[PDB]
Amino acid sequence: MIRFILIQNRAGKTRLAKWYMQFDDDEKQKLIEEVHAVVTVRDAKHTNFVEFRNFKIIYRRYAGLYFCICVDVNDNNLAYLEAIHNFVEVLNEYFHNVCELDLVFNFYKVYTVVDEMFLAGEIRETSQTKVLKQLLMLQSLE
Amino acid sequence: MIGGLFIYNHKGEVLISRVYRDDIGRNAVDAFRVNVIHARQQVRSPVTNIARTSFFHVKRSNIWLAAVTKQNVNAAMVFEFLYKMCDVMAAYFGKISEENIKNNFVLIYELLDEILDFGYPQNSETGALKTFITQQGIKSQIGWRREGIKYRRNELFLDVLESVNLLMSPQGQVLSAHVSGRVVMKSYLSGMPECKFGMNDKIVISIAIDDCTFHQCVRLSRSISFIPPDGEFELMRYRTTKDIILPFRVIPLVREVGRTKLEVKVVIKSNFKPSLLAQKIEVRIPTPLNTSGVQVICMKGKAKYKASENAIVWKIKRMAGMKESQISAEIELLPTNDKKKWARPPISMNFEVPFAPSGLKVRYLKVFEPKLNYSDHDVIKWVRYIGRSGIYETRC
Amino acid sequence: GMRGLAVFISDIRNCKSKEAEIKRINKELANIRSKFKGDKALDGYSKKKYVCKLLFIFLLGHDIDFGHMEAVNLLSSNRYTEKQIGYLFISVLVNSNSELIRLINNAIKNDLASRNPTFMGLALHCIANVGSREMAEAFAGEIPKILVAGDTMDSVKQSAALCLLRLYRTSPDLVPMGDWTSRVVHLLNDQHLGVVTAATSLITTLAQKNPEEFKTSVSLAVSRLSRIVTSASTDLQDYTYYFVPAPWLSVKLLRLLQCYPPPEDPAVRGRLTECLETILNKAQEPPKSKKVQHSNAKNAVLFEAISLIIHHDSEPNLLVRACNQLGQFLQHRETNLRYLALESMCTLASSEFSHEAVKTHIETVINALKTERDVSVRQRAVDLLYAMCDRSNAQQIVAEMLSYLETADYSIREEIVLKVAILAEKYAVDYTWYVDTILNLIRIAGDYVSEEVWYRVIQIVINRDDVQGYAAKTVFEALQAPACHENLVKVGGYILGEFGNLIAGDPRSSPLIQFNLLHSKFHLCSVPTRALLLSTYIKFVNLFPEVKATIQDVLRSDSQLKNADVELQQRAVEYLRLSTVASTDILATVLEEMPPFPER
Amino acid sequence: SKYFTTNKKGEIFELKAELNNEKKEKRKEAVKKVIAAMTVGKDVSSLFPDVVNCMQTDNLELKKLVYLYLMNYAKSQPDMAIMAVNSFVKDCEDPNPLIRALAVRTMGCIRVDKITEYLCEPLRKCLKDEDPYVRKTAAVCVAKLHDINAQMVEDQGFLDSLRDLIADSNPMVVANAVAALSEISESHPNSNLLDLNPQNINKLLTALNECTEWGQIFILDCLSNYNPKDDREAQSICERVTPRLSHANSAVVLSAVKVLMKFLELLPKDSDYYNMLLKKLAPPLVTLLSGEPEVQYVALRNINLIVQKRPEILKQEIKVFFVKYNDPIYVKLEKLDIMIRLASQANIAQVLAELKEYATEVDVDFVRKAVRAIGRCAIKVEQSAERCVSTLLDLIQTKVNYVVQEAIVVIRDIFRKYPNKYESIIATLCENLDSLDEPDARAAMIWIVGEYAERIDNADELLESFLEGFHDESTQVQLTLLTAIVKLFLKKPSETQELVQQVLSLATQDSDNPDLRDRGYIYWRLLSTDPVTAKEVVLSEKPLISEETDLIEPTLLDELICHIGSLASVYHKPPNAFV
Repeated sequence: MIRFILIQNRAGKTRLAKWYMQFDDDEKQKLIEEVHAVVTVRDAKHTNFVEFRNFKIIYRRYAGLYFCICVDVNDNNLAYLEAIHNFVEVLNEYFHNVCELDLVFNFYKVYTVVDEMFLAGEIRETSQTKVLKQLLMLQSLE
Repeated sequence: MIGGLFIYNHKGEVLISRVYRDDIGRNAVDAFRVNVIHARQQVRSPVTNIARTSFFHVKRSNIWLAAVTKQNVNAAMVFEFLYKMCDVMAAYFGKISEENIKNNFVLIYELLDEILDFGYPQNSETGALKTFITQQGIKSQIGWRREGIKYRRNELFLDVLESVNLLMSPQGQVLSAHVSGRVVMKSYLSGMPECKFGMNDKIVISIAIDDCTFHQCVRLSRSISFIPPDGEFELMRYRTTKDIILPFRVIPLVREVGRTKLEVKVVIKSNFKPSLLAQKIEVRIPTPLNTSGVQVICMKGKAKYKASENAIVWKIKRMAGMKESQISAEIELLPTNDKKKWARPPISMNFEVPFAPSGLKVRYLKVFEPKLNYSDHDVIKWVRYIGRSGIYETRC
Repeated sequence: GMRGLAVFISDIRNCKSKEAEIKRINKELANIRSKFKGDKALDGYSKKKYVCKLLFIFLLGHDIDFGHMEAVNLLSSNRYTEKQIGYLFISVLVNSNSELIRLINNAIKNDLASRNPTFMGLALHCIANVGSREMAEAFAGEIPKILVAGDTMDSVKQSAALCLLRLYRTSPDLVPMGDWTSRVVHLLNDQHLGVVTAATSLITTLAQKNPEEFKTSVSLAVSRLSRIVTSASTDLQDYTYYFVPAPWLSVKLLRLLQCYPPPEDPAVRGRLTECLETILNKAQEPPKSKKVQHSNAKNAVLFEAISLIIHHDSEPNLLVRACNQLGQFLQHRETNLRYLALESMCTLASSEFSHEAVKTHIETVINALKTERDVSVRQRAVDLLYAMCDRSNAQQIVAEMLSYLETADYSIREEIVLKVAILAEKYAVDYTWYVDTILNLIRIAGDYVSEEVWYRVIQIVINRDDVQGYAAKTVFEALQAPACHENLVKVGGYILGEFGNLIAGDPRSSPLIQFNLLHSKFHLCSVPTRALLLSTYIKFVNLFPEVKATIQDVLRSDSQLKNADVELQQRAVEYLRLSTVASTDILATVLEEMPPFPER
Repeated sequence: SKYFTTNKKGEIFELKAELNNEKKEKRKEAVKKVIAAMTVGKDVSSLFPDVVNCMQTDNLELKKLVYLYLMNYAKSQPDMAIMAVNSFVKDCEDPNPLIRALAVRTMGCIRVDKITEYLCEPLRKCLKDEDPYVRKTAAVCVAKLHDINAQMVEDQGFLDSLRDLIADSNPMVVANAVAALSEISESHPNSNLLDLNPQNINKLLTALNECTEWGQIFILDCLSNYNPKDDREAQSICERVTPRLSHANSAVVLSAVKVLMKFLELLPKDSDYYNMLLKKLAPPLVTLLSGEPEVQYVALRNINLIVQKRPEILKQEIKVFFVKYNDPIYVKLEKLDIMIRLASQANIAQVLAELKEYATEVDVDFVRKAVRAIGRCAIKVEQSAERCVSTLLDLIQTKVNYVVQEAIVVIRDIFRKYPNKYESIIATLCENLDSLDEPDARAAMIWIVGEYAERIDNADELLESFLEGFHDESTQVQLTLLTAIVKLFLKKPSETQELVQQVLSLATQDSDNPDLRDRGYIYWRLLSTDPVTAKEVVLSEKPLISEETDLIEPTLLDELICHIGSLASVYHKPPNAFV
């Protein structure tokens, strides 16, 4: 099951933090800092499957951003990596070639997209097209 | 002459760097972060020689300032340059802290370009650089002890009682590690003694966070100034998460010969000096539930199997430093259950070592009595480090 | 409109100092508190904007001590945006005021009672995200009824399934042994694939503790798997992902099948077997897209199917096919696939049926280890080599490990040395090979080998091995290098001192040459090494009279008689006195045969 | 990965839009934000052209900021910085010569083979300039050009101009010129190291009184390269360098001490200057230790060599080297070594007073070094060994484990140094038998029992106590126990016979140690053949031990004296060791 989801940058400033397991605020900050320290060291040639505490992290780079999902030691890694890419594609199509800043001015939209695609630490929906249709019909409603 | 100038925080990340000689690359930064800040086996020294690289490091509050060189340069001149640059930076933007450094990157680049001219430490006069530098920085703005206590012989015992917690991957990568400890000061003193207690800089003021909670009677200004209450009391409690010297290193190897056989070999290595001796070594190796029988062999200590706990218990009375021992167990498994292979819980071990796993060593401890002439020389001081094991588990 | 949030964020991100940012945050918090403290209540849009601002402030890491009253008041609003923002703010900030829990429970009950799918979906999302004990006690009996309701649409069914998942994970005792098992099991036949995904996740979680309850789902799942793999490229157009039909659903179905033993019905077993080799053959096909993403998506299903085959461990042909497919992945330009294939082959090496197939790939595993960059991949390859090593190919694997050691780095030498020592322990048949391998390992990386290893090699050399000449020759050829270090020096000193007479015929191994080598070693040796070398020296005094004279000048200098360490000085005194006083008869007497120890 | 890369809108697009703003204040703000983003790791390379478009501005703040930006790229990747040489070369008629200095040093930052053609003319035309800072930057740029291994035939004229820079009005200019010349002259080409000694030395010494502190460091370090030929010149140089006691904590003082020690070749019989120089070299080295811990460490490492070479300078200054509590550990250890080196016959009465006080401190390894220092003092002076033994027994009676262990370790060495002189002590040490667990202390106690065995009536019981747990002990302890038991058997035959079998037929065959097995078998054979030879081979008169620890190679010592002020003294290693 998914432990937490993070969208970070090279500067270390968190931009999205979804927590599916209970933690304290200082504990969350410590975990975010350690995740950033682990992710930023590795280069492109290195693997994307990094063990981290009693969990592991699946991460990918998109220009000026890092996407990381923390999963259990016994979950299929490539499935979650492709889920990361699918979430990125959904964001990109929904925000019309989303930039880094668009994850801040529309942070609640990012949260609702994550909740639509991810829930209870698992993958909810996988089809980009009708997820986008759901998001547009949601946006149309006032 | 002077290779490059680096400025780091307590965590070890490069706050701001500037190199002047092309022969120095990321290797110098990596070496300084690994073997200087995170040094464990070496006593701290201002100058460090690493693979033909000389490091001059100065600590101010919680900021490291490093000069990297590859030539034979005047050490005193380099240290004086570092001191003068620290003074100039303090003059421009007050206290030297992480927030202040991060607030004035432009001005720090300005200074490193002006005073440090390609390894040449030029003048660092505050009044001289005002014309030379244009940018300006941004500044940031009794009850617990009685009177008349008497003792025949003044004494005090310090016990640094630490517990190390670790979760290790089978390949040797340290997944999680921290140390939670306390200081017990059993002091039998007469009068109203003022105690100064100075330490090294290893402590900075479901998961662990680095923190340090003091007692009510202490005061801070490095140094701890207090008045010890009569009897036994806990000076402080703390929980560190970085730079933990590890008294033991466990390598498990499991081979599944088919389904009716298992071969588990566990090698324990001691990562401390040969003088120190670790006592009360207990290694708990998990065993599959459907265990028909076990053949367990060791060349050191004693070992046996417990079906009450379903585990191999390996007891070693004492272990020296920089030594390696192995346990080999051949387990015969009866496939009473069909499939659904047995999940292996981590291998655990308990130990006691006479040295703090956090690297803490007490530097100085004085008692000063303004009422009676006796001083720190007249009092008998005992120091005892005891580091036990908490959840010390390595995955197999 | 939504202009205050953008201006506030722009002002926050443009602050030059952290103190200025803190001042701005405090000013905004004070303004919001003053606005809400006023008696005159305003429209819901201002409250929505201020709640969103509070949420943004909390996201920056600051502490918020209020804001929940208007957060609850926003839930009762029929405008969707206000309800969504209020629910998000409640989910992010967990509150412990029992009156607030009562308010949110009442609001969620009202939302669920409503027939609007969006509002009930938001309520389910909030319950799943928060998942506290109070919410579980409130809605544990209510969620399954929503799950099995025939009038509820697909998205709400997915949300309710995942909410029940969360409740079961946080509150095991509040999910009863209900009668909704049949309906949730039969829900896997829904046309909407996302509902199938949610139900599959729920069944995978629930079947961990209740196997006998959800067994009937297994066969059904298999059917869906077939309908996922036999579909054409124009089928499941919504649920396609780079020319792959529903990868995630396939993976989850494979995990669900992994949660259960093989089915007893031969028909469903045959169907799932056909699906398995269908997946394997589809993987064997050339890629339909040159992009890495499609390959990753397909290989996800491939690896999960391989894991399912390993877990079942019933089809030798399937295991052989999986081993061959994994072996095709070692020479893959990508690194993630190589790491996953190495891990899966290490898992396979523990099965009797596929052991031969694992051993078939010994050469490609060695080549992958030799030409890899990442340390983790190398470690996994070495672990696989240790797992697959056996008496049939122990010599080849050990030789390749030593050959790698000749050019290896320090990040893997410890593990390689330890594994080589253990393999030499377990699979030694002839003494000559064992002695040669141990001596070569010493010469290469003695600084990491244990003390017991070179105690044991010397012991086995001493007792009975009739390879003393070869051992001495190997030691002498090792000792003539500048890269030697301490343990090699010790073992070489002992072996030479005991069997230097066997290689005295060779002019290149004259006693003077041996002494020159040992004296060159002395410059960089420790105290016990020096003591062992002095013992070897007196052995040579007894054995080689021709060199004996030049030994005395060695045992009279200030380095020996005036040594700071007591042990070396005492050894030097004893050996000088033995060499000088008496004659060669005493030294011959002190050098006996040392018969081998009894064997039990 | 085209995602999150589009430049139509985003942080990079906003920064680019702000960079093109007409108002200069917003342009400066944008440049500051760009520099901050680069520093924090964000890739802002796509903003490189636009900021280069900011070059042609009359404002100096923006020009300086873009200079720092370009220098920041200069050391990261030179290729990116190459694309700005066209704007760099505009360095002819621009006023405010600090701009010229910044430009020429920016060329100094970039290290490519393509920069030589475009830098030769500006460097040649900026060396001869009225502004002193341009001369400074030209002087350092000549050295940075000479850093690479190439001919650049204009380099001959470059060095000619650099040598001509010695006769300049501003002391800082000549200081930088001589520092650059020193950094260039580490390798000697065909035409260098000319014999222009007299006039250059006269000019350097005339300017030294007006140079900046770092300039004084450079000149005095360059003076260490010179070697004198006449004693009058050496005396004049020494008497002109002596007043160097400036505000510099150690740099000026240490470099001047280096120069004075190098220029020490005279006669004391008729010239009353050698003694006076040795007298006034003391106060500077004494006042060096009143600064900061790191500077104190460097000064202590230099004072170690100074004392080792000529001990008579610091003969009567043992008081200043007393360890303060607040100093760090390295300063404590170096001060301990200095105290040990200076332990003369007259100061011991207070030295053992201090070293006894240091053994009650709460620092474990420092107390260990203090008791080892007590032992070193005992070894150095034979007339004060009794006081050292009394102090060591006093420390022993304190009953602190980490003190007792190394105290008895030192007692072993003292007994070795002066055998049969402290017999009455040994019995007291017998009380501390069960309080030893460290291998060193246990080995020392076992050896102490082995020797002088006839003076202990219960030594058999002491050895039997350790023999029970023979295994699980270090190799040193096992070997020392074997040697002690064999020694005591010959001294005490027919009472400890049972020990011989228990140690040889049980503690040798069972042990897997090869060297220990050889020792056991040799001891068995010697004792079985004839005890007459065993007594004279085992109990031979052990000669004394040399105190070579507090001694260094005279040639190496001379080299370190030739390199007092630099890192060689701090490491105590030749410069050739670390090339």
